[PDB]
Amino acid sequence: IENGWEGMVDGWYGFRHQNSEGRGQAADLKSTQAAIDQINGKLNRLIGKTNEKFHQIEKEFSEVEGRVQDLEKYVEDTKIDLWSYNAELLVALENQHTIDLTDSEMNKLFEKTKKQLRENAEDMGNGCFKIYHKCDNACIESIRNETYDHNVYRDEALNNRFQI
Amino acid sequence: IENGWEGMVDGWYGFRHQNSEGRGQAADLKSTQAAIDQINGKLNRLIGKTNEKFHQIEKEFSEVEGRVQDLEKYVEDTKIDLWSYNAELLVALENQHTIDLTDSEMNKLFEKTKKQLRENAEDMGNGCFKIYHKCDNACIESIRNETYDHNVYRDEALNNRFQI
Amino acid sequence: IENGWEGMVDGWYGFRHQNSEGRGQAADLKSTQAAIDQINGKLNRLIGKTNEKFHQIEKEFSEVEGRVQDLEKYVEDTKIDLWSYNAELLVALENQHTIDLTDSEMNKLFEKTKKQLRENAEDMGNGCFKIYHKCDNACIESIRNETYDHNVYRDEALNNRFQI
Amino acid sequence: ATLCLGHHAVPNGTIVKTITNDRIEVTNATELVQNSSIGEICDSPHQILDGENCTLIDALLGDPQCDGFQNKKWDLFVERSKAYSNCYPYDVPDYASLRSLVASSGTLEFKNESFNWTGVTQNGTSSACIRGSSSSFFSRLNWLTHLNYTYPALNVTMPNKEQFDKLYIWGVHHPGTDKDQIFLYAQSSGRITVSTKRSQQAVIPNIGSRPRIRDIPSRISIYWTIVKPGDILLINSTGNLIAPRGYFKIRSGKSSIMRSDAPIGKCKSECITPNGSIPNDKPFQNVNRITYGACPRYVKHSTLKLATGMRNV
Amino acid sequence: ATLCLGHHAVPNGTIVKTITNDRIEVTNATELVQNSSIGEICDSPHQILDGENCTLIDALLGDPQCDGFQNKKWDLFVERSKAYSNCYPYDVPDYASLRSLVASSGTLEFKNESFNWTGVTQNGTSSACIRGSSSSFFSRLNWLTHLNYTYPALNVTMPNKEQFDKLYIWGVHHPGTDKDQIFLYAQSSGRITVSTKRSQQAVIPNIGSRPRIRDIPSRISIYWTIVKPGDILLINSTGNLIAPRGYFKIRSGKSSIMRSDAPIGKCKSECITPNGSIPNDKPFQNVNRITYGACPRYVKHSTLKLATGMRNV
Amino acid sequence: ATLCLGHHAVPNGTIVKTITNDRIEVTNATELVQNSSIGEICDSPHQILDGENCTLIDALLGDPQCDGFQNKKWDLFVERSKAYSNCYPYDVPDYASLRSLVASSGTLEFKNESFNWTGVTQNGTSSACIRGSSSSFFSRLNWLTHLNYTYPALNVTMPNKEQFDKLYIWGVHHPGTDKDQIFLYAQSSGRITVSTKRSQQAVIPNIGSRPRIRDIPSRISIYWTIVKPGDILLINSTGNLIAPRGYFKIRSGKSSIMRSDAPIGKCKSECITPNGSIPNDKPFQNVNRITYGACPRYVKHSTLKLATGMRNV
Ligand SMILES: *[C@@H]1O[C@H](CO)[C@@H](O)[C@H](O)[C@H]1NC(C)=O
Ligand SMILES: *[C@@H]1O[C@H](CO)[C@@H](O)[C@H](O)[C@H]1NC(C)=O
Ligand SMILES: *[C@@H]1O[C@H](CO)[C@@H](O)[C@H](O)[C@H]1NC(C)=O
Ligand SMILES: *[C@@H]1O[C@H](CO)[C@@H](O)[C@H](O)[C@H]1NC(C)=O
Ligand SMILES: *[C@@H]1O[C@H](CO)[C@@H](O)[C@H](O)[C@H]1NC(C)=O
Ligand SMILES: *[C@@H]1O[C@H](CO)[C@@H](O)[C@H](O)[C@H]1NC(C)=O
Ligand SMILES: *[C@@H]1O[C@H](CO)[C@@H](O)[C@H](O)[C@H]1NC(C)=O
Ligand SMILES: *[C@@H]1O[C@H](CO)[C@@H](O)[C@H](O)[C@H]1NC(C)=O
Ligand SMILES: *[C@@H]1O[C@H](CO)[C@@H](O)[C@H](O)[C@H]1NC(C)=O
Ligand SMILES: *[C@@H]1O[C@H](CO)[C@@H](O)[C@H](O)[C@H]1NC(C)=O
Ligand SMILES: *[C@@H]1O[C@H](CO)[C@@H](O)[C@H](O)[C@H]1NC(C)=O
Ligand SMILES: *[C@@H]1O[C@H](CO)[C@@H](O)[C@H](O)[C@H]1NC(C)=O
Ligand SMILES: *[C@@H]1O[C@H](CO)[C@@H](O)[C@H](O)[C@H]1NC(C)=O
Ligand SMILES: *[C@@H]1O[C@H](CO)[C@@H](O)[C@H](O)[C@H]1NC(C)=O
Ligand SMILES: *[C@@H]1O[C@H](CO)[C@@H](O)[C@H](O)[C@H]1NC(C)=O
Ligand SMILES: *[C@@H]1O[C@H](CO)[C@@H](O)[C@H](O)[C@H]1NC(C)=O
Ligand SMILES: *[C@@H]1O[C@H](CO)[C@@H](O)[C@H](O)[C@H]1NC(C)=O
Ligand SMILES: *[C@@H]1O[C@H](CO)[C@@H](O)[C@H](O)[C@H]1NC(C)=O
Ligand SMILES: *[C@@H]1O[C@H](CO)[C@@H](O)[C@H](O)[C@H]1NC(C)=O
Ligand SMILES: *[C@@H]1O[C@H](CO)[C@@H](O)[C@H](O)[C@H]1NC(C)=O
Ligand SMILES: *[C@@H]1O[C@H](CO)[C@@H](O)[C@H](O)[C@H]1NC(C)=O
Ligand SMILES: *[C@@H]1O[C@H](CO)[C@@H](O)[C@H](O)[C@H]1NC(C)=O
Ligand SMILES: *[C@@H]1O[C@H](CO)[C@@H](O)[C@H](O)[C@H]1NC(C)=O
Ligand SMILES: *[C@@H]1O[C@H](CO)[C@@H](O)[C@H](O)[C@H]1NC(C)=O
Ligand SMILES: *[C@@H]1O[C@H](CO)[C@@H](O)[C@H](O)[C@H]1NC(C)=O
Ligand SMILES: *[C@@H]1O[C@H](CO)[C@@H](O)[C@H](O)[C@H]1NC(C)=O
Ligand SMILES: *[C@@H]1O[C@H](CO)[C@@H](O)[C@H](O)[C@H]1NC(C)=O
Ligand SMILES: *[C@@H]1O[C@H](CO)[C@@H](O)[C@H](O)[C@H]1NC(C)=O
Ligand SMILES: *[C@@H]1O[C@H](CO)[C@@H](O)[C@H](O)[C@H]1NC(C)=O
Ligand SMILES: *[C@@H]1O[C@H](CO)[C@@H](O)[C@H](O)[C@H]1NC(C)=O
Repeated sequence: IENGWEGMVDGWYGFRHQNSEGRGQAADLKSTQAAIDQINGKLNRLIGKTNEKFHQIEKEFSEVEGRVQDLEKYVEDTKIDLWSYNAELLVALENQHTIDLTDSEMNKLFEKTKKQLRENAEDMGNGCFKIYHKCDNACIESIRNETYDHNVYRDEALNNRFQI
Repeated sequence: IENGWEGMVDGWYGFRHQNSEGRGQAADLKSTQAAIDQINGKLNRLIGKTNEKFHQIEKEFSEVEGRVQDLEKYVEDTKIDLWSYNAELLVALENQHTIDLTDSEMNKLFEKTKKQLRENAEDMGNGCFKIYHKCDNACIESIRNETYDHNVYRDEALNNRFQI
Repeated sequence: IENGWEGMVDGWYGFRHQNSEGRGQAADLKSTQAAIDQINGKLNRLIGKTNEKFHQIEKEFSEVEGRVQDLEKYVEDTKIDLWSYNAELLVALENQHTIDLTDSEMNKLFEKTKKQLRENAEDMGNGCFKIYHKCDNACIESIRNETYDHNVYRDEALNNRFQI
Repeated sequence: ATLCLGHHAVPNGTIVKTITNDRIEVTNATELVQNSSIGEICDSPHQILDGENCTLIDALLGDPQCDGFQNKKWDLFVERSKAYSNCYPYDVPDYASLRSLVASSGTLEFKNESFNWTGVTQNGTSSACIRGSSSSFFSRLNWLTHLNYTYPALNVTMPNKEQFDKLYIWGVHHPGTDKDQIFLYAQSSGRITVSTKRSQQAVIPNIGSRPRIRDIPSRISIYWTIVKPGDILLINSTGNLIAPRGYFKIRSGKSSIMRSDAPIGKCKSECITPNGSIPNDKPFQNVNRITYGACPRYVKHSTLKLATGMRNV
Repeated sequence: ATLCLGHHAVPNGTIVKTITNDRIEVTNATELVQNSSIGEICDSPHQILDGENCTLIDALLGDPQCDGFQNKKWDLFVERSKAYSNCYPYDVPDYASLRSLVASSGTLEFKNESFNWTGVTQNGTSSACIRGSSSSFFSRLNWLTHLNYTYPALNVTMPNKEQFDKLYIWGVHHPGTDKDQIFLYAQSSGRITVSTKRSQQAVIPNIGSRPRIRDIPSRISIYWTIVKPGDILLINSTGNLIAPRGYFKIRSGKSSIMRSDAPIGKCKSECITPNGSIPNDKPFQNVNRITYGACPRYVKHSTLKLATGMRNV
Repeated sequence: ATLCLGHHAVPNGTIVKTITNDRIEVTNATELVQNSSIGEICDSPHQILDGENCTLIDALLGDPQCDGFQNKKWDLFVERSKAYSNCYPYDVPDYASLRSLVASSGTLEFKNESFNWTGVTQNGTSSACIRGSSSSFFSRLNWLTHLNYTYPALNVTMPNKEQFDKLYIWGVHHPGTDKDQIFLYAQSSGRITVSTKRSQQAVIPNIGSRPRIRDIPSRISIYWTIVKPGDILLINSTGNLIAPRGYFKIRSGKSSIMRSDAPIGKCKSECITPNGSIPNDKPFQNVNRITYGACPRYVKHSTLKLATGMRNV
């Protein structure tokens, strides 16, 4: 896949096609929803989940007290510094995971398509499938709706792929 | 792969086959052992590994003492809360890794099989290989034991795949 | 891929070939540089990044003081033990990521090659591509420099692959 | 025919960090750090006392201008930075501990006791504390002075037969000069001892002037003790005693003190920070480190963006 | 021919958390949180004292019913919640610090010293401490009283010429009334000063009654000091002194005190928790936060399941 | 034709840990734990005082051999383990707090004040402190004694009209015997009270000998107080007073004290550890836990290797 689609607004993942009827696009709502559910799940585990504290040590001081204060300040700074570490690590792991997650779902969509189009298509390096049966709309929707039957077209697609 | 095999008990990963001799199954013990070793390794790094402490601050208090106690309690609560965080994160990372690990080993098994059956088989979306040579038992064991020779069958399998 | 190349010194990832002109090898500098940039990035986020502290609690004690010291020691030990945990976890995650990273880049190189050699090559289990057009040097450099045109050779490669 | 697969892209994405890179463009990212407070403290669900000019200790002792705090309860007590006392000056050793104790109890519920201050004069007052335009004193303290030029030693045994702890607040007077001590107590020197079965406190009054505050060279020190059920509070004093009038209840609890100049508005919010209430959906905040309730954790990062989208373009 | 690849599945798996989902079915998962203690404390590998009714301080001082603890050693001392003293009542300022010090030393090894308590009467006793049906006193303390109505000031210089620190435990008597102080010490008031080259302690006895405990209105305070090799312990006292009889050794160490009502059984286990011993294979526990030895970390999670299997069905 | 893809390999790689295995061979790995210090402390960018034999307190008081530290500044003060005082012996209650305060201020900048020590004799000396071969005393203290067998009570009101806090260091003398106290102060007993509007300190001198140190049975205690702008320092004393000569400034700051026997060389390094300076590129160190400046975190791991390469062979 070379680039994204600025005009695709009905989902995150989808298909665009070119046939003899015309050009157009639609989202794959199962791929999109799966990506959405995992992301929302991760957000739900974090956002809205806080802990309740009521009484704590003093954090702000106005006078010199000596070693008791040095420790009370030390303890609080240690806690903050360490939670800041956890926060940065957590976000970086979550973001690394999120981008790998969405790319994984895209690869799954691609494989679903080549596995459904068994031997009726070639993988191009631009993220597109060359389809060797001259299909118009109905195959495209069938592929989108996981009902494409490779046994219908192989007899006509193979001779336009390997036999020329 | 659509579902698992409730009857496979001699390993975690394996093969099931259908030929003219009959139907049956066996585990792939190299795939299974590799999965087991990584899992046991992860467990060994954690389970049985504890640190020894002897003298610590008081954690339980029965009387009002003032700010010294507020800090001693604060310090302990901070430690627990933070270790609870580490414990949950650790388990979630280990479990995310374990399920991705086992699926990775399964994908490796699948690729090993399609790479060994070079052009003598088709990937079906159900996790099965359609084999185009009418093999009975010996090929199946040969594939299981990494000795299948694709150069033996291509001459007979290709004409039953692409030439019909 | 069975093993590595002890003699490849102009990059980390690369190609080795055998044709009628001779045998030889060269690095893929885009694959190598991408791997290098991600690794150096990770190192830059860690190495050279320290925090400045000036005044802290006492960590070394020479006399018996009572509960105030027990807490001051407890706090420091908690901090160290916990940062030691973070340090080990961080390195293990970074190393797990680094080895998966470099293997990922290698798989990308392999796919780039099979996607560029569309149907003109077979994946061997040893990490090598069998090329069915009798190419000498120029195809090899073309593949290395992402300009190989599969439409030039398919007419001659397919008949030496499937038609024998 | 051609079938292309791909992802949506947006004209303008945002930048997030990952583990391999610091700057990757993403469609949409949810900021996880609540920077921005409302600017006011919300008045619910928590019960909050405003503390107009009333330090929790002035409210405890019964300062002339804190008489509206008698028997109040709170989940959170708020002190204003402008608060000042307006009564006889005082010195609380270990101020911080008394303040914490009262704060966590969460109440100034007080009950009077039938103390037997006999042979002494009760209700001593000072021009320092004006209430109703007359000289008065802290409402929860009883400043004892001689009666007919006699200050007999006191000995009060006040048992705890209830099921709760009783907190007694009492103090010690430090007259400026020998002249004042003899005038007030008919003693050349005093001494105070207060005990329970578990512990004992004793204080020697320190006669001498300190720099004048509110034109007063003299001061009162505040001490406290806790009496457990089954114990007996024993007060023995030859002079300079600022007697308790009763006891405060102690509750275990969820209450505390925050210092804040923020106003209290009409709003519902669980997390309270000196800079007002903060919505608590985001897991982290960088507004302050002093918080009360179900708050986000404090971090030093100004921003953390969690991708919700995918790599752009 | 058809060759299918796949994974095993189980009729009933278990549920584990991951980072993308909270509930994923897995074949088998190893619980990582040891909930459940044995219910008894194991008696090995650690050396454990039971502390039948003996607070580590009562054992230290030599309470009539703790005479079986003389010169004992422990890795862990256990206090029972039912323990009570049965001797003259006492008050240890900073009780917690003395308790910690003795606890970590791990021993009550004690040696007598040739103290020169001269011109005074040694071995004073009280009906408070009955041993062998006779009035006695704490076995490691020497209550000095006047001799022939005279209590001369004492001055004991006891040098440390050994290679180890010496811990001296001593106290101060607080008679109920003036009558009792004069009866016992032939002084109207006493004073005690104890010093080393590094530091000095001084105590003024406080005469007066406290609520009676075990019918006794009077109390003894306990103080301690550490003498380093090369130093000299100097004891100067005009009265109310509960003298040391010798010193305790201090060891650096790995010992401590746990509060527990659990019985001690016949078992081998490294991790000890107030609720008995806990197997220490799992990395976390949620039994208690108070632990001794090579224990799992305490977490607030009731469960953590680490998949050992794979996604089911 | 054949085209093979692959990775480089090296004759000898290194071993790193991952999450699934402990020992995986890798081409190259960057050690992340700085073990090895330089062995000397670098003299820049930080300003470092060597403290040849000068404990920060001896430098503060003005010990005969620490006269080269007057008005010095530092980011880091280093104490040598060989330091010893060579002046009248002293005892600082809460030594650790005074030491921390002075250390963080980062300066011994001192200014003299026009104190009105009148009716007493100023500049008292002792053979304990020899400077220039003559008896002297600490340079920042003024030991007051009687004048013409009279020691009138002192009363010094020294206001703070400046914009900074003033730190006053003063002490209390504890003569060995009654003979010495009467000789020096013409009083049978003394007493010292020092106050501000915010707080009060009071000390009762303790007469009696301690083991002799440097042949001296007597000692001086050190106390300190902080005067805020707008306040007044009030000193009232009948005897045994070691008077201040002026005040030290307090700065908020980034300064501290490290104990180290390392020499200070000619080098530039940001991270300082007792075992000298440590290069600060690696994120962790295992040299020590006591650090100053932009240092690596201390971990207990001896090694951590972060792969920079890939799996070998
Ligand atoms: C898939 O799409 C085609 C064309 O719209 C339609 O005929 C077919 O019924 C669809 N299949 C299902 C079940 O979605
Ligand atoms: C593989 O299995 C076949 C059939 O059992 C057997 O003939 C062959 O020897 C096996 N190969 C090896 C070496 O495992
Ligand atoms: C690729 O390599 C071939 C052979 O060296 C060369 O002819 C061709 O121009 C190269 N293409 C590019 C643009 O790198
Ligand atoms: C960004 O994602 C959040 C979910 O966290 C969603 O509520 C918000 O509307 C999204 N914004 C855009 C640009 O769609
Ligand atoms: C605070 O977070 C909000 C999003 O909730 C963001 O719009 C704002 O720019 C942030 N402010 C700063 C400067 O951190
Ligand atoms: C607080 O003090 C100020 C200054 O006297 C006064 O104007 C204000 O009314 C006080 N607030 C209350 C109501 O106590
Ligand atoms: C206690 O109170 C009663 C009530 O007047 C009084 O008779 C008695 O004198 C008091 N007891 C004391 C403390 O003397
Ligand atoms: C002191 O005033 C209180 C009012 O709180 C009153 O109840 C008490 O009896 C008074 N005592 C005397 C001696 O008038
Ligand atoms: C006050 O003291 C005087 C002198 O001792 C005494 O006569 C009188 O009875 C006392 N009490 C009264 C009633 O004033
Ligand atoms: C110092 O304080 C005492 C307090 O009793 C006072 O008597 C004395 O006059 C004060 N010193 C002077 C001379 O001001
Ligand atoms: C000391 O001087 C101040 C200055 O006004 C004065 O108030 C005080 O009475 C004098 N004596 C004492 C008691 O310190
Ligand atoms: C919150 O209050 C603190 C202290 O008053 C201040 O430093 C900080 O800037 C405030 N933050 C916000 C977000 O207003
Ligand atoms: C679950 O896995 C553990 C290894 O941690 C194993 O010992 C146990 O027997 C397994 N249980 C099952 C159901 O096989
Ligand atoms: C405690 O852990 C065990 C497994 O070791 C488990 O069987 C038991 O149900 C757990 N108990 C609870 C309620 O946490
Ligand atoms: C502990 O005290 C109880 C109550 O007197 C007694 O029955 C028991 O024997 C005591 N245990 C020992 C042996 O000290
Ligand atoms: C010390 O002990 C000896 C032994 O009887 C005795 O002669 C001497 O009087 C004692 N010394 C003192 C402290 O007077
Ligand atoms: C006191 O009793 C002890 C027994 O521990 C004895 O050794 C000592 O000499 C006795 N002293 C006197 C004065 O009898
Ligand atoms: C006890 O005191 C008396 C009176 O001072 C004295 O005579 C006698 O010698 C003293 N000692 C004896 C032996 O009782
Ligand atoms: C208070 O305690 C002192 C202790 O010396 C005692 O003399 C006095 O009698 C006690 N007060 C009363 C009257 O009980
Ligand atoms: C005070 O009253 C109690 C009550 O019995 C009595 O024991 C004590 O002697 C009296 N005096 C003192 C000393 O507090
Ligand atoms: C352990 O002891 C504590 C305190 O006694 C108790 O709250 C907790 O329930 C006990 N836990 C177990 C597992 O018995
Ligand atoms: C190892 O990698 C580092 C980068 O961290 C590099 O500077 C060093 O030269 C490498 N060593 C080798 C063997 O190339
Ligand atoms: C310390 O780290 C260096 C690499 O910077 C390494 O060469 C040396 O062997 C390490 N020393 C030890 C024993 O940790
Ligand atoms: C430190 O003390 C030693 C021993 O007297 C002396 O030799 C050395 O010169 C002193 N260092 C300085 C210069 O103070
Ligand atoms: C203060 O100093 C002046 C200067 O000599 C002197 O006249 C006066 O006596 C002193 N004041 C006091 C403290 O008496
Ligand atoms: C004490 O010596 C100092 C030198 O620091 C001098 O300025 C001061 O006036 C002297 N005082 C007397 C009484 O000589
Ligand atoms: C010292 O004291 C004597 C005796 O009071 C007195 O006459 C003399 O004036 C005082 N001062 C001098 C000048 O020595
Ligand atoms: C104990 O110290 C005091 C200090 O005033 C001293 O008088 C007494 O002589 C000392 N005791 C003896 C007899 O050494
Ligand atoms: C006690 O004995 C020592 C031993 O030399 C002596 O220095 C001291 O004066 C005596 N008295 C005191 C004051 O403790
Ligand atoms: C650093 O100093 C400490 C204490 O002096 C010592 O234990 C440690 O071995 C030293 N480390 C190094 C790396 O020299």
